[PDB]
Amino acid sequence: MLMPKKNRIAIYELLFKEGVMVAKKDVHMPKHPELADKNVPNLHVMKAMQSLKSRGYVKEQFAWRHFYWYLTNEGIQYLRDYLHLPPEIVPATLRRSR
Amino acid sequence: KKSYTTPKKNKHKRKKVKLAVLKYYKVDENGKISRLRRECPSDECGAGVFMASHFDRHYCGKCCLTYCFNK
Amino acid sequence: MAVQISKKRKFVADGIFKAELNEFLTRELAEDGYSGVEVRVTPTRTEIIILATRTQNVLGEKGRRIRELTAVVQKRFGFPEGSVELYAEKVATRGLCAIAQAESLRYKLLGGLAVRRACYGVLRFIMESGAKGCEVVVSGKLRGQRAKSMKFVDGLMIHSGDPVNYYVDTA
Amino acid sequence: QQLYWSHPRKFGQGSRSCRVCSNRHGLIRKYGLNMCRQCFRQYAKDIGFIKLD
Amino acid sequence: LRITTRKTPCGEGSKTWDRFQMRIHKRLIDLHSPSEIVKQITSISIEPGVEVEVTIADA
Amino acid sequence: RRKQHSLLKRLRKAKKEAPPMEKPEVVKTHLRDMIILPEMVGSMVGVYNGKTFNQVEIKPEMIGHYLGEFSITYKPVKHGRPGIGATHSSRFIP
Amino acid sequence: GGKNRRRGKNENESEKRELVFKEDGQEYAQVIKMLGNGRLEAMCFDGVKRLCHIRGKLRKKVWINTSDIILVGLRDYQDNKADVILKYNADEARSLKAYGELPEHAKI
RNA sequence: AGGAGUGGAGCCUGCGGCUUAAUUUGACCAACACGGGAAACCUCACCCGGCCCGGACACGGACAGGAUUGACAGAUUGAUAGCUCUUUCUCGAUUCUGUGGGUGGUGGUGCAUGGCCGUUCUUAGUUGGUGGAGCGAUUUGUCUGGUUAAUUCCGAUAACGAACGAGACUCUGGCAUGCUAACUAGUUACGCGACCCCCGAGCGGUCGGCGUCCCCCAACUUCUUAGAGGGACAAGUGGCGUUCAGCCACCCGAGAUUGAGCAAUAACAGGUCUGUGAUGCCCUUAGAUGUCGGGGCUGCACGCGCGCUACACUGACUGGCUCAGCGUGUGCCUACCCUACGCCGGCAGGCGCGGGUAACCCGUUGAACCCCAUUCGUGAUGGGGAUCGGGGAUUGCAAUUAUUCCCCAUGAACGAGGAAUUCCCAGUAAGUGCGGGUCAUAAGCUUGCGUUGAUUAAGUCCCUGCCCUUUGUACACACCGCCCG
RNA sequence: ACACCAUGG
Ligand SMILES: [Mg+2]
Ligand SMILES: [Mg+2]
Ligand SMILES: [Mg+2]
Ligand SMILES: [Mg+2]
Ligand SMILES: [Mg+2]
Ligand SMILES: [Mg+2]
Ligand SMILES: [Mg+2]
Ligand SMILES: [Mg+2]
Ligand SMILES: [Mg+2]
Ligand SMILES: [Mg+2]
Ligand SMILES: [Mg+2]
Ligand SMILES: [Mg+2]
Ligand SMILES: [Mg+2]
Ligand SMILES: [Mg+2]
Ligand SMILES: [Mg+2]
Ligand SMILES: [Mg+2]
Ligand SMILES: [Mg+2]
Ligand SMILES: [Mg+2]
Ligand SMILES: [Mg+2]
Ligand SMILES: [Mg+2]
Ligand SMILES: [Mg+2]
Ligand SMILES: [Mg+2]
Ligand SMILES: [Mg+2]
Ligand SMILES: [Mg+2]
Ligand SMILES: [Mg+2]
Ligand SMILES: [Mg+2]
Ligand SMILES: [Mg+2]
Ligand SMILES: [Mg+2]
Ligand SMILES: [Mg+2]
Ligand SMILES: [Mg+2]
Ligand SMILES: [Mg+2]
Ligand SMILES: [Mg+2]
Ligand SMILES: [Mg+2]
Ligand SMILES: [Mg+2]
Ligand SMILES: [Mg+2]
Ligand SMILES: [Mg+2]
Ligand SMILES: [Mg+2]
Ligand SMILES: [Mg+2]
Ligand SMILES: [Mg+2]
Ligand SMILES: [Mg+2]
Ligand SMILES: [Mg+2]
Ligand SMILES: [Mg+2]
Ligand SMILES: [Mg+2]
Ligand SMILES: [Mg+2]
Ligand SMILES: [Mg+2]
Ligand SMILES: [Mg+2]
Repeated sequence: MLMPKKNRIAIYELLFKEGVMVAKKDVHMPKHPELADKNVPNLHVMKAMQSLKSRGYVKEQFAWRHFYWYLTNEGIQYLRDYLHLPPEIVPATLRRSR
Repeated sequence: KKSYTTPKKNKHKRKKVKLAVLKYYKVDENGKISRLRRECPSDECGAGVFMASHFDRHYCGKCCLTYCFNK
Repeated sequence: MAVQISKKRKFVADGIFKAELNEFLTRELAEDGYSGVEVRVTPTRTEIIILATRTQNVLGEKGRRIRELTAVVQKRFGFPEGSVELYAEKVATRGLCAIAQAESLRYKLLGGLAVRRACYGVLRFIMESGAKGCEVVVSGKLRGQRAKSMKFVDGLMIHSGDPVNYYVDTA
Repeated sequence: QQLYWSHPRKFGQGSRSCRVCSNRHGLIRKYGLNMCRQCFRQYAKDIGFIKLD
Repeated sequence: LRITTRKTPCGEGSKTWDRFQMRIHKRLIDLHSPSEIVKQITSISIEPGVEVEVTIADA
Repeated sequence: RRKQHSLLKRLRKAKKEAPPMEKPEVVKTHLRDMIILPEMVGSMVGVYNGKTFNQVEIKPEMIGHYLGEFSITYKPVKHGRPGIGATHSSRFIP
Repeated sequence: GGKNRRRGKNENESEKRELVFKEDGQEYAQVIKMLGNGRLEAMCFDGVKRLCHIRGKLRKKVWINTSDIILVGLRDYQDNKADVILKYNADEARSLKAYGELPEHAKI
């Protein structure tokens, strides 16, 4: 399998809760840190975000061994579909910035 | 950095035999069930999973590296 | 931190942080006129005064980019949530920053433009703003399969001894 | 799938690699930089090292 | 802190070296007083990049 | 000796199936650093060279030595004729 | 050898030299004696002489010195002339003689 | 002119050749202890075997009596890789099949490139505006002369006015008994007290002598530390200078020349694609050029390079005595630091129990040469310490082709080195040890530090080269040119 | 107040 559905949903919900993801480029470390740390190897995080990026949905940067992934509007919509949320909820980022 | 050499054993995968699904339960009177193979009494396997029968071995599919019995 | 690191390692680790932060924000704010970082640590908070030429594009509509950036700057350096504070800022006299000029010249040379016209333009601009002289070198495969190089100089310049470490901005 | 996907890499050149370029082969361990000998001349300023000897 | 490296990326050339160094200055001042005034005045009048650490007692 | 014990097992169970007044065939292995123990004696072992397995019959005198010590990793050299760069004088072609 | 001229691209011949066999209208020969103007006499491995010429790709690049194995291309319409396509190392020359490629006629 | 040498010897190490399954590879003044390149595994690119996909995404097919994953045992296998076979359990829409297309690469190209760096080139060199001369390329400015470390100055002047390099500059070494001010540095005093000896007046205390013995809420900043200023300017005196620019000797002095960093215009087919998530094009892409087990980079007839230890009496051995400076130190994944003091063991080492995130603990850093006293005696000797046998510990998953370390034993060449040739001007050459880098273990290397500390010079253009003017040329890929029979 | 100094993928 590419990963368990349990693992996928755990990664997607975290990305949606915050709105931005980070992982070091390393396939060996046994657990991702952060709120995936009880469960998921960061190989799954990298491999998951790669698919998500190839479908729009995400912007990707990489600087000194560390990916930085932003969620774009299409990503907000797709994740709001895929997770069956109140069709207008976003705790990701909501405040007018002075 | 050069051309390979010919292999004579190439066979990527086992072909993963395909079976008709479920005959492990027997209805044996109208409304009566019989179980041909016990469910592995391993605490984490939920007793809804069927233990294997080999020619002289009982082996648990979900106890990945345990529950093999010699008869 | 059950026992603190020694002052040697402490200052090295501070410099490493300030280096990695700048090289990161070089890659995002490139097209937004980025011209360097400036950090400041106060009791129980850490402010980062980003410094670009166009704050309207760094902030973003309702300031979404700023929150995204603060989120990663925390998530990667493991700041306890609520300790990072990222501000924006506007460079005064944008024609004196070498970095802003190199980036703008690049995004002018990237959209399709002869080299000579772009370089003349940046020279003109960073001499009108007020500077005792400037210099621009562009090198590579210019017009053919054999490499070349083009110097455009104007005004003063110095190359040797200690006044090079101020009085000269390079990129 | 595999239970043989690593063997001890806990010392020597297999353990460690540069925090920038991810290379091995000629990195600076002093003061805990952990940085490739070429990569350090590149950021030798932003850290604060200045050449004046 | 001294760090000395070959100048060249590869192995070719006459064998020149760089000599990088960073300097660290450290001083102490001692006060005999209650805590509130000192933690107050300490908290004020520091604009630039300088490290200040104040402890409970040292005598 | 974590899972070097397979060498010890397979070396037995093969000195047992050996018909009397004969020899066992060849357990063959990559384990070049195995302490020869007084139980491994009499056996027939194939030790990896780097490409071949070379057979070694175990003698009692091999006791306490290492397995790899009986299967060399190269051909012994015997020299050809010096080539066109061999001496500081040798270099010239028109 | 030994000049000022480090100007031409360095040899780099250490990468993966193969082996090369005959074709239609190609055959191996040995060098009898060299002549001026660049062209040289030859002697193929069946009897023809084929007063042979160094192709433009080999000018002052691989030195066809006297008495060594060569590969020549014939001409579709002329036979007394040929052109050097390749020179063998003594390693390739023994390799071809053993492989049953060049005849057990001529020496190195 | 000299010093120490190198080339000769044994070994360590880098390069060629040879050999091999492979001995991976770049480089040939400005390559060869260089790639920070001290490779046991890893590294690793090479050789022999073996699992994996970590082949995004789109389109098509297949599919909930079901797409697909994992796996006990027996065989097979180096292997306890469900690797493949026999078997028959499990997993539940994430996958699989086919096509388009992506991805990685210590693959190729440094003669496609960026960046960096080396070198020409350690010297004094370089360039544009308005004006002058030439049909023009070009030229003067940028110079006959004196002076300078210097295209540094004075001057002369068809040129006037400017820019860069030089210089200025930044760090460091040398001087303050003047300032600022110190239980994380001290000293002097005594408040002390205590120990010890008479060692001297005295007796033994008192007078004194030794103290890294314990104190002070004593006094201060000479020693220590580190900040602000001060000091040196060819300034004074005497000669030589067209009396200019400057040179020479001398006085007062801590010092009348400390050592580095930084560096121009124009170039080179210099080095690097094997530092890079810098990178164009080409190649390979599931039978891999993207991972594990074993071997190799160490293979030895031979040619060369940087070096280490020696050939002894200006010495070797055994005791005894007494002196430093630059530094590093618990590691953020990663998982380890420097060590006091007690005890055990001949030695390497082992156990135990404290300090240190460091002017606080190792530490007053009891360093070697040197210094003082004993044995040997011109003999390949007790000089020298290669090669080889046997045994004992530590590091590590693993020490065989012996990682390193200790002990007994073995005891080779070498008696100041042919032709040639390297470096060097004062705290320098050389002798001598000590920290940093690499580092699980670990310098015959390199980068720094002190310690004992000379002989010879104050010059020249002879040799090898460099800068400026005049002159000659059939050369301009530029004398490593061109060219005649 | 003059020994010998050839050649160049
Ligand atoms: Mg200047
Ligand atoms: Mg200067
Ligand atoms: Mg010597
Ligand atoms: Mg050694
Ligand atoms: Mg070799
Ligand atoms: Mg070569
Ligand atoms: Mg030179
Ligand atoms: Mg390398
Ligand atoms: Mg290896
Ligand atoms: Mg690619
Ligand atoms: Mg790469
Ligand atoms: Mg080049
Ligand atoms: Mg280049
Ligand atoms: Mg004119
Ligand atoms: Mg005119
Ligand atoms: Mg001129
Ligand atoms: Mg002079
Ligand atoms: Mg002038
Ligand atoms: Mg000075
Ligand atoms: Mg001083
Ligand atoms: Mg004392
Ligand atoms: Mg001062
Ligand atoms: Mg005078
Ligand atoms: Mg005096
Ligand atoms: Mg000076
Ligand atoms: Mg220059
Ligand atoms: Mg490169
Ligand atoms: Mg490339
Ligand atoms: Mg790998
Ligand atoms: Mg391997
Ligand atoms: Mg080697
Ligand atoms: Mg060298
Ligand atoms: Mg080693
Ligand atoms: Mg040393
Ligand atoms: Mg160490
Ligand atoms: Mg060491
Ligand atoms: Mg080295
Ligand atoms: Mg001159
Ligand atoms: Mg002339
Ligand atoms: Mg002329
Ligand atoms: Mg011509
Ligand atoms: Mg020519
Ligand atoms: Mg000539
Ligand atoms: Mg000549
Ligand atoms: Mg001739
Ligand atoms: Mg001729």
